[PDB]
Amino acid sequence: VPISPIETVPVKLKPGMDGPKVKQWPLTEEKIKALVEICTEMEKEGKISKIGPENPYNTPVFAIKKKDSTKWRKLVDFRELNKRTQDFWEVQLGIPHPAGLKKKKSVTVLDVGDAYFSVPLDEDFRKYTAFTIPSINNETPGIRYQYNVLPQGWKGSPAIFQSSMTKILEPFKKQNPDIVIYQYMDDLYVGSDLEIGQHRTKIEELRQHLLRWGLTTPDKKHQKEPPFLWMGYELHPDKWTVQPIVLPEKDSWTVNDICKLVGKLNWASQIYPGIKVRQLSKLLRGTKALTEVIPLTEEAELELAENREILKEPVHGVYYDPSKDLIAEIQKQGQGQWTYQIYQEPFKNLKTGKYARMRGAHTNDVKQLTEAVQKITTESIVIWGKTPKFKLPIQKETWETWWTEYWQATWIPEWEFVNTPPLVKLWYQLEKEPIVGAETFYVDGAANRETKLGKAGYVTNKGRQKVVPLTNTTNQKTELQAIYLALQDSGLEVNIVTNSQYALGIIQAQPDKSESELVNQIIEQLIKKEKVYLAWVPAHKGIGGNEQVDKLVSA
Amino acid sequence: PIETVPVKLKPGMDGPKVKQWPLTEEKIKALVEICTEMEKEGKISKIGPENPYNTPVFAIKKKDSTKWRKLVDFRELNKRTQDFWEVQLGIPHPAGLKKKKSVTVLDVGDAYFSVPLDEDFRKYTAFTIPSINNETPGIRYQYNVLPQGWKGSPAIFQSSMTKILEPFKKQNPDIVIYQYMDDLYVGSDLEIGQHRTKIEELRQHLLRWGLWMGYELHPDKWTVQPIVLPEKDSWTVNDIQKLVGKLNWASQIYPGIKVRQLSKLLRGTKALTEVIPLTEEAELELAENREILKEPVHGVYYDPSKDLIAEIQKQGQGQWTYQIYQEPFKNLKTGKYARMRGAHTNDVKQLTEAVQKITTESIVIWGKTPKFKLPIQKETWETWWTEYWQATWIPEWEFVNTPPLVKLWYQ
DNA sequence: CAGTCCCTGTTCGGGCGCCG
DNA sequence: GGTCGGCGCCCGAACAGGGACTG
Repeated sequence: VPISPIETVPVKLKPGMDGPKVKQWPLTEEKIKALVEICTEMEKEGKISKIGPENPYNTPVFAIKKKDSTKWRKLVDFRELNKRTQDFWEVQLGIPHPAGLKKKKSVTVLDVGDAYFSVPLDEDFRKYTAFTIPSINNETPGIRYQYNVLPQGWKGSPAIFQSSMTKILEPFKKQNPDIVIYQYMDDLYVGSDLEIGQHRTKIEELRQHLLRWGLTTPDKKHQKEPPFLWMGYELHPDKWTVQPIVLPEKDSWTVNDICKLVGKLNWASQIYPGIKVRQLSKLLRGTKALTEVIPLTEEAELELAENREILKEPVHGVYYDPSKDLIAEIQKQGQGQWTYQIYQEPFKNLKTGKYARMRGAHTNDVKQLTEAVQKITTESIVIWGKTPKFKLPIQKETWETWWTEYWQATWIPEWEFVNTPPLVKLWYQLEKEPIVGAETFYVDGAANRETKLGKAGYVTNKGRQKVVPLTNTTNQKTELQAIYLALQDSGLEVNIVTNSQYALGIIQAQPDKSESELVNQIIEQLIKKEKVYLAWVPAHKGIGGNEQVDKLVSA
Repeated sequence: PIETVPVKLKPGMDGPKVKQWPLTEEKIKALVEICTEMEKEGKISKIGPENPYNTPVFAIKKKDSTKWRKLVDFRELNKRTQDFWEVQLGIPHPAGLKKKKSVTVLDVGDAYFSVPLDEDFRKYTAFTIPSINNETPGIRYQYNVLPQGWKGSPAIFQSSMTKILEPFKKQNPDIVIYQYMDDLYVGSDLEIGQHRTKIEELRQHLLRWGLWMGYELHPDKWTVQPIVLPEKDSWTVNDIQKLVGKLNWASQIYPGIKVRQLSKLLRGTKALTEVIPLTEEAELELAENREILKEPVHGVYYDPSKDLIAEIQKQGQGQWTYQIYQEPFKNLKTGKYARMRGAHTNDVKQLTEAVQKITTESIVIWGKTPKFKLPIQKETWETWWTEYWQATWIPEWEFVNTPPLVKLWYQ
C-alpha cells in the first residue's frame, strides 16, 4: 500500500480495552450488490485491504441511499468501537451563517467527493477497523477488509478530517491572506475582492494545491456563477435566502409530525420574521408515544395558519457590512414569546430570530427581555464578533427603575428606546416606606403536613380580621393565601406585614406572570392598588399582630 | 538545556475538558498575533484533535494598559493539580505583607516562558482559538513552557525565583516579597517616593535575568464594615420592627444580642406609621446591643486548611458590601465598596471590579483566592464578565438569588 | 437536635430540524 | 435506513440545595 501525502493522526484505544468483535447484520440482497460494488472499487484504489484470520476483530456494516443520486454511501456501525476508542476534541465549534459573510467581488463554491476516503488512517489503528461483507449466499464466508482511510461512521472521522483539512489550507492561506476561505467539512466557500481575472487563477491554484495531497475538486460540484448553493442557502451577489422549506400537510397529526413541523419552523425563524411555536409546542407536553395521534387545538390551528401565510411571501437577508453599526430590535410577540431582527440599514435584515424560554415559575417581561438581549448578544458575537446596538420596547425610565432597585446584578448594553407597542413596563411598584393613613395588615398562614389542612388570615390596626379554612394546601400556599386576602379586603393603599420569606421573595421580584394561579391572583390585586408596602418580621417573637394572627391560624 | 520538573495530576482524575466560549473580534485578533509570535519563539506548538483536553482562552487589558494580555482559565486544571502546589512545593505566606504602608504588584508572567514544561503534562495545557462566524475550525495549541495562570508554574520557578531575589533581599531585609500566580507583591513601610524608587531597582534587577508594571496598594488603610444600628430620635412601629428583625438576624453572629424588651413595644396591633416611645428598658437594650456590635466576634480565626468564601450584596446607589468567611457567621473580614468604575450605569462592571478588589485583599491577607457567591444570574454574568476583567488570575464563583430580607450590612 | 416535605432551579437526556 | 460529528429548540426526569417544622 502506497503512502498518502497527508500526515496521519495517531489514534489510540482507551487503555484496558480490546477491539470490537460483533457479528454482521443480515443484509438485503440489494444492499449486498451495492456494497460489493463499492468494496471492490475502494480496494483497487488502495482504500481498503484484504485481511485474513489473523485479524480477530469485526464490526457490522450497512449502506443507505444518497440524496438525489443512484450512488450509495458506505457506513460502518462502529458503536462498539466508539465506546473503546480514545476521546477526541471536536474542532467544529459551530455553524457558519450567511449573515456574517462580507460582500466580495467574486465567489466560488466547490465540494470534494469521498473526502473521508482521501485522508489516511493511523497505521497501528487499521487493525480495529475490520468488517465483514456478506455475500449473496449465506454459506459463503465473505470478504473481510480493513480501512486505510477515514471510515464513515467512526466517531473520530469528522474530527480528524476537519483538522487535517485545515493543515492543508494553512500554506495557501498564509501565501494568500486576502482570500477568504470558509471551511466546513467537505465544502469550501472561496471569495475575494480581487478582479474576476485573478480570481480563477487563485481558484485553479487551490484546486492544484489540494490535488497535491490527494483531494480532488471535481468540475461537477464546481460553482462559478450565482446563485451558489452553500450550507443549504441560496447566495446571490446582494441577498441570500434559505433553500425552499416544505411543511407537512397531515390531516391526522402525530407527535412525530408535530416535532418535525416545529423543527422546520425553528429553521425558518432565522429569516422569516414572526414565527410562533408556542401553541404547537404545547402539544408535545406530557405525551409519551412518538406515533400517538394528537388533535390540533384551536390555538394551535391558528398558529399554524399564520406560519403558513408567512412562508408564502419571499423573504431574503443581506450581508454584513463592517463599516456601519450593528442594530438589533426586539418586539414582544406573545405571552412568553419574543422576536428580533438584526440589521444595519432599515428593513434590510441580516437575520431574524426568536426567544421564548420560560425560566422560572415566576417572572416578568423585564426579566424575559434581559434574557433575550443576552441570547442575541451571544449570537451576535458568534457571527459578527461584536455587540449590536439595541432598540428595545422599554422606556428608559422603566429600565432605570428596574435595575437600580433589583437586588441582583442586571445590565443591558448600549440601547435606545423604540415606541413600538406593546411596551414592556412594570405593572406595580412596591413602596419603600410605610404608607401613612393606610390600614396595616398583619398576615400569617399555617398548615398541617399530614391533614393537608390549614388556615390563613390577617389582623389589622382598625380591628378588621378574617380567618379562612383551607383544604389540600401547604405551609407556603397558606402564607401566600393570607397576603391575597389582605389585598382583597383592603383599600387602594395598604401596608402588609408578613413573616414568610417565601411569599416576600416572590412578590418583591415584581412578576407579572406565574405558573401558579394563586400568584397570578395576587399580581392582579397588586395592579389594582395605588400604594402597597410590604414588610417582613421574624415569626414567633411576639411582634405586633403577627403573633396574634400566628395563634389564630395555628391549627 | 534545562531539566524538566515532573508533574502529575491528582490520583483518579483526568485533564480539563472545558469548551471554548465565543470571543469578540478585538480579542481574536489579539490572540492570533500573540499565539503566532509565541509559536515563533517556541513557547507553544500546534496540536490536533487526538488531544481530548482543552481550556478556555481570552484576552484582557490591565488597568490603564494598552497592550493585550493572553489569559487562560486554568481553574479546572488547577483543581486537578492541587496536591502539587500545596504539599510538595508550597510557598509560605508572610503575615507582615498586610501591615505595610504600600504594596505593589508586578506581572512576572513573562519569566515562566524560560523554563520548559514536563513533556507528559503538556497534554493538559491544550486550548483552542475560535474564529468569527466559524470561518475555520478551532486552531489548537499546547504550552511547551511554564504556562501563565497555572498554579504549578510559580512552584517550579520558586527555586529559581529565590536565587534572583536573594541579592535584593539581602540589600533590603525589611522589604517583604510574596509570589502568587503570575504576580509579585512587594510591600514596604518606606515613604511613597523612595518606595517607587526601590520598585524600579527591582524592575532593573529582574531585567538583567531575562524578564514592567505599576499597581499600588495600601493595606494599612483597609477598613471593615461593622453592623450598625440607626440613631433615630423618633421610632415608629415599622422602625422598631425592622430593628428587631435586623437584631434577630445579627444574633446568629453575636450571641449576646437580645430583643426581649424591644419586642415588648410591639405588643399591640398598631399601625406601622404610628410613633412609639422607647421605654427605659428598651433604650438600655438598644445601647447594649450597639456596644456588642463594636466587640469582635468570639472564636473567629483563620484556618489554612479551609477554603475561603465571599458573599457580595448589592445595596444600590453604587454601594456594595462583602463578607469573607470559612465557617458560616464566623466572618474573617467585612467591608463595603463604593463609587467604583461603572457606578450608576453598570452593575456587571461594578461586580467585576468588586470581585477583583476582594480577591486582591484575600491574596494579601491569607494568600488564597476565595470562592464567590455572586448576586447575579449565570447567564447575565457569563455574558459580560470578560469585558471588564483586568486581572491575571480568576477566582471560582457560584450564583445565588437570596432576596433581601432586612439589610444587615448596610443602613 | 437530624429528617423530612415544599419549593424552585439547574442539568441532562431524549426527541425533532438543519449541515457536511 | 436505524453511522458519525457539529448546531439549535422543547419537554420531562432526575438531581440539588435552601427554608420551615417536628421526634
